[PDB]
Amino acid sequence: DTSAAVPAQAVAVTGSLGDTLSSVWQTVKDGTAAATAVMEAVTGVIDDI
Amino acid sequence: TPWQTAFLQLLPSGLAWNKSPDSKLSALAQAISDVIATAADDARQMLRERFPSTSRWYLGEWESFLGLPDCTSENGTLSERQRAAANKMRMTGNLSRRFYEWLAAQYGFTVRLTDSTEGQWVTQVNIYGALECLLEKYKPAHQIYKFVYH
Amino acid sequence: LCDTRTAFSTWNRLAQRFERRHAATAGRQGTITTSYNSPVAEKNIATLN
Amino acid sequence: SPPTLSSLIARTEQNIEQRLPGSWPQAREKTLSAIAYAQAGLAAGCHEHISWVGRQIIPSTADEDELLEHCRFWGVRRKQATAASGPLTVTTSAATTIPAGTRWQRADGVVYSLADTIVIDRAGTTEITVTALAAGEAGNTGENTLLTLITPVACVVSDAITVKGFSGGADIESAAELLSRLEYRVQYPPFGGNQFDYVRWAREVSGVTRAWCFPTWKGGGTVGVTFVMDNRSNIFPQPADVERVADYIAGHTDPITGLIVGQPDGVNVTVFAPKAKPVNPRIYISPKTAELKQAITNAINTMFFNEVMPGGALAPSRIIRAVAGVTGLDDFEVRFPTEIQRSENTELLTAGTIEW
Amino acid sequence: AYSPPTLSSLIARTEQNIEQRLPGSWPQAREKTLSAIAYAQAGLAAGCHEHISWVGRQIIPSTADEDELLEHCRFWGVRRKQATAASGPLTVTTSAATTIPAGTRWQRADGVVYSLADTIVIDRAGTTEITVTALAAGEAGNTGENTLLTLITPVACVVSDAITVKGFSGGADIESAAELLSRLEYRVQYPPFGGNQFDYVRWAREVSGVTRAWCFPTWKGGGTVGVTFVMDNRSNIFPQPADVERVADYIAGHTDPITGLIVGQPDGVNVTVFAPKAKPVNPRIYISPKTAELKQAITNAINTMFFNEVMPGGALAPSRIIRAVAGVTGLDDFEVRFPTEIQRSENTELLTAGTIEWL
Repeated sequence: DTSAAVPAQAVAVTGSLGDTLSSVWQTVKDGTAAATAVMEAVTGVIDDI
Repeated sequence: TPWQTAFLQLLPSGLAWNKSPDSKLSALAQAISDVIATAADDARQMLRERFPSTSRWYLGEWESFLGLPDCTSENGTLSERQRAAANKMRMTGNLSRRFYEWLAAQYGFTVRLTDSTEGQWVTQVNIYGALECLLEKYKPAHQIYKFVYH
Repeated sequence: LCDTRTAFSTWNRLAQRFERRHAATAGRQGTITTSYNSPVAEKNIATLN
Repeated sequence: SPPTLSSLIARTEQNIEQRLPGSWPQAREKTLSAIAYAQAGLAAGCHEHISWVGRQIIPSTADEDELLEHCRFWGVRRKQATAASGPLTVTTSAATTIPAGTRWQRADGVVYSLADTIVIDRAGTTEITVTALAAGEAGNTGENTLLTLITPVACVVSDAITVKGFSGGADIESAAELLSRLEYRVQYPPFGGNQFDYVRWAREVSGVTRAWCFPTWKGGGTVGVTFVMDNRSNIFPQPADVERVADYIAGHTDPITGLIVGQPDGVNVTVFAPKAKPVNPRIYISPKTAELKQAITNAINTMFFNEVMPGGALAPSRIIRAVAGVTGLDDFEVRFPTEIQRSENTELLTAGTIEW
Repeated sequence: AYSPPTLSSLIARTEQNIEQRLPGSWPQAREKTLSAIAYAQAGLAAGCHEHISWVGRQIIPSTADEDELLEHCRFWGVRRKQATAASGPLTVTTSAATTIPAGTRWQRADGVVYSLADTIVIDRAGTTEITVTALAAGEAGNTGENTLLTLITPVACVVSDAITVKGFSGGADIESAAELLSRLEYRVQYPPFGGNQFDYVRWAREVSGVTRAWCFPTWKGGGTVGVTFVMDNRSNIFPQPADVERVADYIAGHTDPITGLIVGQPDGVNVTVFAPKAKPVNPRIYISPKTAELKQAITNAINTMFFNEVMPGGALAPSRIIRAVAGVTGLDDFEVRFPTEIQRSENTELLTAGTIEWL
């Protein structure tokens, strides 16, 4: 059943992507250009969505 | 090469296919099976990587797990780093002079813990032929050390 | 509590642990120090082991 | 450091061209290109399996099951969860015997059973001790949690109110805590009464958070360990705590081998709690807000918890970094601690009252 | 990763990879020459996947093969135990009281050689028991009851017969993988044993022959401790200066029988090893029925009490002697006459039962 095999793989791909993002994200503790630029990136992604 | 022969053996057997060592199938098999050969070589080298006494790729991870970077770890020699890691990983023993002589011998040096000269607690270490800091870090809590070179 | 994976290993370890005690308590059959021990106690220990 | 997919593709295509002279496998939509890509995919799959086979050699990067196996092999033992015990006030009609096994259930469904039979003839409310059955962090409750009776018993009213809350419930440790313990064990090798061994012994007891050991404390035969129990509010030790820590270092049983290990007989330890040495800083900040006050003081306490020990010195640069680390404030001028503060080993510096 | 892809999945995905990067679309039923190459590539991939899985099973010592477990033991320091021989008594009789050479040999019917490595001179014609060890390392060299053995090289006035009333014992083969793993885990987990009042007792008692030990901490002030050891198995209970020196050397330095590392006393404190001095007490009990069996029973009861409840630097009330005499129950009337006061001594003197009178 090829029609119903695409969502099953898509779910696993999304889960793996989320796990990778969670693992690779590193907390920055400063209030400098790094923190404000991370804020700009996140708010731009939210703006697009 | 054995890998190209294995790939050739995996092919169907018949009058059509030519598997002689000078045919085009045999020419292509080496180029195709070459990558998997390198992958298997890496997977075999992981067996050596398993120990920190011989680790090469994972020396940084081993040192971090062990908290290695300190006085005993020599300047840059990879062998010294591996030795230090392989000694700290199985570092365990008592406070006796015999054990301390054995410990100093395990790091490549050779010392003799002789009797005191001025007191009782202070013990004299004769170094014949990093060690000072290692001994001052792993010394017994109550005792004190004196160092004499020869 | 043992699954089919760990049953053999755990029972092997227990067998070795009990074998050590049984051999230690059975190797000392006749000795001038074993003469001091009470007989009923020795029987009650050997049977249990 | 596995090879990348593009690198594998390029290597396979180069090998194809080398083995078949006059060939250009990089041509678009061709059989040789398709074969090269398929082989690159297979090689990438194995390289990924190779990476997973690695990264489990050490517990630091290992997965959960391999971390548990490494802990079991290295000797670190997990501690199981605990039940929830508490006082239950049961009202009685006449003289009766409450057997061991009667169950009282909460409004949610959790049941608590009595483990020892009791006899009462007071014809009035009495108090007993009762323990749960779930043996988890859901066992403990609030201040006054009503709970009914499940198994009917002669001459006792069903409902029962507990005035003191149930407590003692907990949970099994996480693999992160097991890894932390194993990392501590590997990083600090155990000797017989070493300067790290005294620290780990004094830390093994409950409640304590940090401990330091001064070898040759007062002479050639004495070593001195001082510990600090931050978790409480006094954030310091009491004579009872000092006595019990000294007793634990003097003698305790080994969970692994079952024998008794501890400090050597000849030497003396003489554990003693440290003495507070407050330091009052003068800090000027242009915006005033209680949240900013709390942030500044919290930063200072974290700085002290990280980089201050008994017998150690504290430069003003540490304080200035701690105050400047606050994101909100605009000016952080420091006035009082211009000079270096030092203390003897018996007294530990502490961030006292703050002057703003 | 874990659960590597199956060979069918590899075949399907490689076939799809070859199909998709080509302009045309293959029919349903066909026998293309790229399908064979795809199947061969899938077989190659599945072969290495299995090789990598085997490699990944070798890291943890709990699942390694025997050779890789031996490599782990070589790294850690644990040494495998080789096969051991089997020893036993040989009851051989001589004719004219000869001297057996240092390396005489006996043979079994199966063809397994036993050897005696010692020299023994026989005083008179009779049957004597000699310890003999097998020359076969395995378990095969392990006889049973009443096994007959014969000499290989004739010896003057020695008849070729050996009865072996008590069978040979021993014959352990090489260590198994599980046993070696348990020994390695013992070495890994066993903790350090700094010099303690309990640990000195074990260190003194580990020496063969030593059966009772006592440790006195802070003897003659702090910084030095005393120990005492005794040997009841011998006829002379109290040890000799040679034994004192041997025990002192063992405490000063020895290799732990369970962990390969070296253990010993703390560097700072001063240990002293002194043999205990006898302070005998002579009971002089009176018994109404006088016979050898009752005297033996009373002496054994007294000796058992002394072995159980008598330690250096302790007191011994006569009530214990009275109870030991009364526990025999084979008597009619008994009386304790010499010990009427509570006996006591210092650390270096040990109470012991002397020569008993009237029995």
